[PDB]
Amino acid sequence: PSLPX
Amino acid sequence: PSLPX
Amino acid sequence: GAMGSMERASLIQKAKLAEQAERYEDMAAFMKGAVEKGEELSCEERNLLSVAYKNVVGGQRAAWRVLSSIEQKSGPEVREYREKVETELQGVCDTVLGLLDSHLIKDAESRVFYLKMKGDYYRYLAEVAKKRIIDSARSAYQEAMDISKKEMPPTNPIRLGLALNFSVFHYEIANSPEEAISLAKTTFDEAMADLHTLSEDSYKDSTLIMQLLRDNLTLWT
Amino acid sequence: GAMGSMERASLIQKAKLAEQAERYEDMAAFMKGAVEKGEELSCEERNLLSVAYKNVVGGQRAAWRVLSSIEQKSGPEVREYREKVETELQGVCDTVLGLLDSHLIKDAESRVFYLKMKGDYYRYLAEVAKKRIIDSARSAYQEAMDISKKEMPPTNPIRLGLALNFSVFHYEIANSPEEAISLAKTTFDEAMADLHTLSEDSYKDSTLIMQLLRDNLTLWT
Ligand SMILES: *N1CCC[C@H]1C(c1ccccc1)c1ccccc1
Ligand SMILES: *N1CCC[C@H]1C(c1ccccc1)c1ccccc1
Ligand SMILES: [Ca+2]
Ligand SMILES: [Ca+2]
Ligand SMILES: [Cl-]
Ligand SMILES: [Cl-]
Ligand code: NA
Ligand code: NA
Repeated sequence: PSLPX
Repeated sequence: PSLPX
Repeated sequence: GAMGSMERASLIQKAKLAEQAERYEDMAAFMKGAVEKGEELSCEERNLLSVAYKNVVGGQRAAWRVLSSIEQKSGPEVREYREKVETELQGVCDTVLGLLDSHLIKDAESRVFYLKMKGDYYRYLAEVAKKRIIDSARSAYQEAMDISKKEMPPTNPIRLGLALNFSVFHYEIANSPEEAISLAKTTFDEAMADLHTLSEDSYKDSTLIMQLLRDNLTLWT
Repeated sequence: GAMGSMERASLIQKAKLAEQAERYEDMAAFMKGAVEKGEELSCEERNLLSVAYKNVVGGQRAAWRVLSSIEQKSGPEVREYREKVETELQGVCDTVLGLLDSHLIKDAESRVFYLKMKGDYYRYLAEVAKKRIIDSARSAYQEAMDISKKEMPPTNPIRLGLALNFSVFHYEIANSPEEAISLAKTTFDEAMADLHTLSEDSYKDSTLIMQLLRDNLTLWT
């Protein structure tokens, strides 16, 4: 669940 | 709008 | 061939893994290797070959339509990049048509399946072209129609799918909406008239395609 | 370079067309060519480079996770194809890290931006590895944290995004959920405490990332 884009 | 797959 | 050293069964196995991973380029390469082993494809394997390559060119066609749309609204950058995508798309179509002619086109259903494919990928080449291409698509579609009407029941999904794509050819390519409508209506009407010919192992695909035929008829009228 | 003959401005232009067409491989190649012209990237260009490559490796990571999952459930076919995808993924990460070290890593925000990238792509290599990789990721993340805390406001989206990905590093990679929680909470709490530092030209990204920090805190507790 990291930075989306 | 052709055959999907 | 890049897949020449791999066993046929392992190529089929990896084509299925690539499908699960949505790696359709890899999937297409594995199936090409399987075809190049020189043996006929089963029904399941035919679908894998279709799934693989139709997804590859599908993404290229969608990209081409975007770039073409930008190009019509209008430096040489847009044209150049559109040409780049166009050339790559034509390469995949040439590959598929090469497999069909060299290995696959030679069972009525299988013969119709591959002739339908040939019409599709000539149709995709015609979308970016010419006419030397359209007549090749029509000839493939028409030959596939002749076989299906003689050899396969009116609800058979390969027969139905062929007619749907052939009707789309008439409408979008040939600019012949009248032939597209009559064919789509005849196909649907004859499927309903002999609805009892649905097969226990394919009725879901038949009904799916019958609905898609109706959907297009709704739009075209 | 494959893009050596093309003008920098045309490469940027085509990177934007590729983005519109969802051709992220082409987009990444165009931006690599732009970086190799040797000039600094603007804020807009940095985002294009990030968008391009993160989408490429994203698809490879998703494919790798699928194949790895199949492999754990379990012929050599699954391992072999998983290794194929793994090697390709490592190649893209090596390319990005090569660009960062050779051209981009040398403005506080830009320095943090590229050091964050380095931590991300070392983190992606660690997901498939080792520790010689994790310490490289931590060192990049930590150095980026030091700069952001001294030079950038607590609501700055690059600072916030760095902390979010660094907290994910602590949680998923280092298996240190305590450092991941304290960092994510400190980052969020300090953003709210100085909420007045939101910028007219980036507040949408700040609030987006603040919410993503809260979302992860909700899961981790
Ligand atoms: N995804 C799209 C824009 C860049 C990237 C992140 C990001 C990269 C580097 C530093 C901070 C954030 C992002 C995600 C959402 C909104 C803005 C930026
Ligand atoms: N798309 C997935 C399966 C093959 C392809 C079509 C099709 C190909 C060849 C002949 C007839 C149809 C398709 C689409 C939906 C349901 C079944 C088959
Ligand atoms: Ca009847
Ligand atoms: Ca305050
Ligand atoms: Cl180009
Ligand atoms: Cl493999
Ligand atoms: Na061989
Ligand atoms: Na040059």
